[PDB]
Amino acid sequence: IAAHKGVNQAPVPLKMERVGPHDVHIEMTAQITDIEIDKGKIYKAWTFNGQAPGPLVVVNEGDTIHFTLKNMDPVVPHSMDFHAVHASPSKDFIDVMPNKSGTFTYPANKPGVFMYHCGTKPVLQHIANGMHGVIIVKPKNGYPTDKEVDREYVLIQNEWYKYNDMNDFQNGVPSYVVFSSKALKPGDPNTNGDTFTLKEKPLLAKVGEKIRLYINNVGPNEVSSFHVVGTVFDDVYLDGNPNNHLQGMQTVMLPASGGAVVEFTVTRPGTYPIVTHQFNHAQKGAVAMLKVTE
Amino acid sequence: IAAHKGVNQAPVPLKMERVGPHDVHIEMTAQITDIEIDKGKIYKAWTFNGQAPGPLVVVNEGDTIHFTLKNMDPVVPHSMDFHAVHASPSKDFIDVMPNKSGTFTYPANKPGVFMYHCGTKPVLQHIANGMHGVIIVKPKNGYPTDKEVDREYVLIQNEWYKYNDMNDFQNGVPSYVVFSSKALKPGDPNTNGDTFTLKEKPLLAKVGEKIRLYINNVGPNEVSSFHVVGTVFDDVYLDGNPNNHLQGMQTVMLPASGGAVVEFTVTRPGTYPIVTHQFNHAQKGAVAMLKVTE
Amino acid sequence: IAAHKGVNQAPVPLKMERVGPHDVHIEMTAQITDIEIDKGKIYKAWTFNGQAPGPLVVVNEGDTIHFTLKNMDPVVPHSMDFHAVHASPSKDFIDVMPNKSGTFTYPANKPGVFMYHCGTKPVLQHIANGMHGVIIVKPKNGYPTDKEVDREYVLIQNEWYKYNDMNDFQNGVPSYVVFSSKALKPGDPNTNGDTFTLKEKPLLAKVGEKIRLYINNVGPNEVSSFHVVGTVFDDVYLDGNPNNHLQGMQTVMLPASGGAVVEFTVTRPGTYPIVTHQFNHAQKGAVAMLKVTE
Ligand SMILES: [Cu+2]
Ligand SMILES: [Cu+2]
Ligand SMILES: [Cu+2]
Ligand SMILES: [Cu+2]
Ligand SMILES: [Cu+2]
Ligand SMILES: [Cu+2]
Ligand SMILES: [Cu+2]
Ligand SMILES: [Cu+2]
Ligand SMILES: [Cu+2]
Ligand SMILES: [Cu+2]
Ligand SMILES: [Cu+2]
Ligand SMILES: [Cu+2]
Ligand SMILES: [Cu+2]
Ligand SMILES: [Cu+2]
Ligand SMILES: [Cu+2]
Ligand SMILES: [Cu+2]
Ligand SMILES: [Cu+2]
Ligand SMILES: [Cu+2]
Repeated sequence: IAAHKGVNQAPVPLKMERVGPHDVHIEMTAQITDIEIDKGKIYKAWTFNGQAPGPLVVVNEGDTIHFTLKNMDPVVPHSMDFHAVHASPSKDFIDVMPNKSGTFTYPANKPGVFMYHCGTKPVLQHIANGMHGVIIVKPKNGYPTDKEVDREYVLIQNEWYKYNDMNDFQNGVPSYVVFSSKALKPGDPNTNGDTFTLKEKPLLAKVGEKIRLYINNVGPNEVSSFHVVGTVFDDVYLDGNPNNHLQGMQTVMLPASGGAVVEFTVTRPGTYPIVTHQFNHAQKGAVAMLKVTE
Repeated sequence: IAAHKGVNQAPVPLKMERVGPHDVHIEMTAQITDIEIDKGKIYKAWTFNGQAPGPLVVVNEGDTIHFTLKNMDPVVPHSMDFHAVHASPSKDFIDVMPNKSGTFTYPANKPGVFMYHCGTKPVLQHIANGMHGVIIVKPKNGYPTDKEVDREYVLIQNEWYKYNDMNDFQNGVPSYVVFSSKALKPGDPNTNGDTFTLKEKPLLAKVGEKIRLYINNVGPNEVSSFHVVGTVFDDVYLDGNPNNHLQGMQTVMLPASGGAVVEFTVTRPGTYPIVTHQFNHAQKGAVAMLKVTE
Repeated sequence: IAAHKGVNQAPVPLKMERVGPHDVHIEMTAQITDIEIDKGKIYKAWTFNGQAPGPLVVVNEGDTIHFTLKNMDPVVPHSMDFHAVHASPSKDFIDVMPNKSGTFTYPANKPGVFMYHCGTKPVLQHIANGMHGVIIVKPKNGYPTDKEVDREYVLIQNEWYKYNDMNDFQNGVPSYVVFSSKALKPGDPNTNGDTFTLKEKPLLAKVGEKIRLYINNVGPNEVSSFHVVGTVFDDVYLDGNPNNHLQGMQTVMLPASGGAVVEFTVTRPGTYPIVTHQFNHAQKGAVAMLKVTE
C-alpha cells in the first residue's frame, strides 16, 4: 500500500475509564506500526494502538462498553468486533474511515476470555496483518478455584504470514507462530507477538505456586494444542466460563478464537516451557518460558 | 470417469415414512449431479439424491432405520454409513452396485447431530466428491433448554477440492469451504454447499429470539471453529447429546464429522455473519448470514 | 547423520519394577532402529527401546517414577519428558549424552492417558523421527464405568514425514498418518506406527462386548478426529481423567498430545474400522480394524 510506505505510527496507550457501576469507556486507535516479529524481521503491522496483538481490555460481567475507535490509518477503513458482546454486526461493528472516529455501545454479559479483532472486509486480511487481541470479562462470582491461585498472567497465540499477501493468508502455512503476554497488574510484562521475547525474558513465578493463565488463540487460521511442560492443568475453564470445568488435562484444544482459563502448580525450581504441542508451530516460534525460583 | 461425461441426474426427493412406533423407512439414491459450488464453478458431484451435502434425515431416539440405497451411478459402487447407528460395517455399510438397490437395517439409539456419508473405498474420494450429510436423532426427553428456543435451523460445513483429484484430496488445501442449510420445517431453506447462497439469501430471525442451530462439520479433512458474530452461545450440547452441556462459549471446536446443538440470542436488528473462525476457510466461502428484523 | 549410516539397533525390552507401594523403577533406551512404516518403506527411526511409538508404560496414580534413560545413539543426545509428571524441565528433562545414562525422579499424581517424548532441542525433530509414546496413570478409584467394560486396548496415532527433513517437519503435509497398539495384558498385540499392521491383523473382540480404548494422539503436528465406524462412544473421559466425562459422542477431538479413554459397544459380528475422520490422514494410513466374532 503506497500510503503505508515509510509509515510507523508510535504506539498510543489504551484509554479506559469507568463511568458508572456497570458502564465503561474504552478508546483505541487503528494504526500502522513496525513490529519485530522474529530477530531481524520487521512486519509493518495493522494494529490497535501500535501493539499486535492489541492491548488487553478487562471489564466486569454486566458492563456496557462505550467503545470509540480512532482510525489513524491514512487509507484503509477499520472496525472492531469484540467476541464478549451482544451487538448488531451490521450496525455496531461497522467501519470507521481514515482520520475519523466512531463510537459504539454494547453489553458484555458473559464471563470469559474473548477474542477481539477488526471486522473490515476481507476480515482475514485485517486479522492476519495484526488486528487482533483479547478482552477478559471477570465473572460476577469468580471461579471456584480463585482462592487457590497465587499468580496470574495473560498469554495470546497468533500467526504471522508473508506481508499483506492474501494468497499466503488463505493457502499458505504460517511463517511464524508466536505467544505474547499482556499485563494484568503493574509490573507484569506487556509484549507483542514475536518468536523470542518470552524466551529471553521469561514470565516469573515462585516454587510451589499455583499459576492461572488467561489464554486465547486468535489465529487467524490455526488451532492450538496448549501445554505447559513439567505440569498438568489442575483446572481448566473453557472460554473462561466457570461452568465449563475440566480437571487434570495435559493439553487444552483451542479453536481459532478460542480461549480458556487454566491453572497449574509449579513444584520445583527451573524453567518451564509453554508451547503449542503442534510442534511445527512451536518450532516456528510458539514457545514461551516460565522461570520458577525459590 | 468417461461414464460420467455429460451426466447430470436431476435431484430426486428423499423418501421417508414411519412404519411403526419405533421403525422408519428411508429411501435415498446415489447419483451424479452438477452443483454450482462458487459463482461460475460447476462441480459434477457424487451425491445422495442430487444434493451435496445430502438431504436431511430426522428420526427419534430409539428408531430402527430400514434404509434403502438405489445406486444410479452408471459405473461406481456406493454405500451408506450413518454415524447415528450401531451396525456391522462389513455387513451393513456395504456397496450397492450400479443400477442396483440394497436395504440395510439398524437402530439409532443415541440422540444427537450425526454425520452420514458413503463408505466405499477410498472413502476420502467418496466424501470429497460430495457424498456426505447429516442425520439428527431427537432425544426422547428433549434438551433442558427446549422451552427457551424460538427458532431453529440446520447448518452443515464441508470443503471442495480440485475435481476428483485424489492427490489434492490427500495433500492439498481446500479450494472452497462452505455452509449449507437443510430444512426442518416447511418454508425453511434447503441449499447445497456453496460460497454464496446463504450470503445472498440469509437465514431469517426476529429481534430478541433465541436461535438453535444444529450443526455438523462433515469435512472431509478440516476441523471447524464455529462462531456467530455479535453473540455468545448461551448453551452448547456437544454432538447434540443433552448431557454434554457447555455454557457461554464464543466458538465451538468441531472435529471432522463433529456435531453440536448451539443456542444464542440475537438482541438487535441487523445481519449476523456465521463463520468458521479459521479465517482462511471463511475467506474461501465459509460465511453464512442471519438477517434479524423487527 | 553419518554416524547413523548402517545402524540398526535391535529392540531392547522395557524394564520396569515396583520398588515400593508408591514407587516404580523404569529403564528405557534411546536407540536408532529401522521400522517399516508402509509397505516397502523403511524409516531409520529415533526411538525409545527400538519401537515407535515407544513401549507402553502403566503406573498407578500416586506413583513416583525413578526413570533411567540409557542413550545408545552414537552421536545425538536424547531426553525424556513424561506429560504425566510434575517436574522441573530444566533439571529433570535434561539431555543424556551418547553412551551415557541419566536417572530422574518425579511423581505421577494425575490419572489419565499421557504422551511422553524426547525433549531435546529441536523437539520437533526428535518427536518427528519417532521419539514419542504413551504412559497411562490408573486412577485410584477407577472410572465409573469400569464394571461395564469387557475388553480393552491401547491405540496411538502419529505421523511420519520425509526422513529427518526439518523443512518438511515444519512446512509439509505428513507422508503417512498411522495407528499402533501397545499391549496391556499378555497376548495383546504390540505394534509400531505403520500403515498396515492393524488392517492385516485386526484387534479382536466378541459380539456384544463393551470395548475401552486408551487413546493418544502424539502428533507431532496434527489434531485427530477419532472415530470407530459402526458405533457411538457411550462414554468418553478427556485425557483419561474420570471427571471429564462426555456421553454419546460420535467423534472425539484430540489435540496434538491429547488423550482420552473411550468406551463403545460392538453389537454385531463384522470388521469395524477405526479412523481419524480427517480423511486425508485416514487415506495416508490412519485406519485400524477391530474384528468382532461370535
Ligand atoms: Cu449494580
Ligand atoms: Cu458513555
Ligand atoms: Cu482493520
Ligand atoms: Cu471474530
Ligand atoms: Cu497451517
Ligand atoms: Cu499456593
Ligand atoms: Cu414405544
Ligand atoms: Cu421395514
Ligand atoms: Cu460413494
Ligand atoms: Cu464416518
Ligand atoms: Cu487445509
Ligand atoms: Cu425468546
Ligand atoms: Cu500407600
Ligand atoms: Cu529408585
Ligand atoms: Cu531425542
Ligand atoms: Cu510434550
Ligand atoms: Cu497437515
Ligand atoms: Cu458386556
